Amino acid sequence: SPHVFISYSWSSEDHKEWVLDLANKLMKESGVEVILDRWHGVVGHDRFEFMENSIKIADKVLVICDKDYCEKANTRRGGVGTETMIITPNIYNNTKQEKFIPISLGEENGEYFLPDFFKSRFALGWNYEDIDKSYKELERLIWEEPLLKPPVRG
Repeated sequence: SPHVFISYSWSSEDHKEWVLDLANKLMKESGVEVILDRWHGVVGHDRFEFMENSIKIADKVLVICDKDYCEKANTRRGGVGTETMIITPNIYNNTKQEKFIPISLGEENGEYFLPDFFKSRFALGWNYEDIDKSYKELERLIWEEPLLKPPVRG
């Protein structure tokens, strides 16, 4: 089954719970395996290593783009360290684009919360007023295999 890593920031307790609820839902309803830091008991200073490794082994990587994740992804106040849990330009660049499914939680200035360095400007814009529709589309994107195109009819 698809193995799905969830990259997110611990912005607040409510946000952690939303991500946890999503992880559970995906495994319960969508038949995928989810790689989640809390289920692995990841130590703070192993977060970068967990992130790097999990992206490598995942089929799909959900990037939970709330304002916090985006602003930290854009700024990098520390200069990237062992505790870093937010995707970096270097990690993004070295990963096939097709792995990432950015989910924008809200928007600003008429645009999705997406880190500056994400090359495609696409994201699943989460619709809090139609969760079923948003979740259905997330599920579709997870099971899609864009690396695979049917060949030419001869």
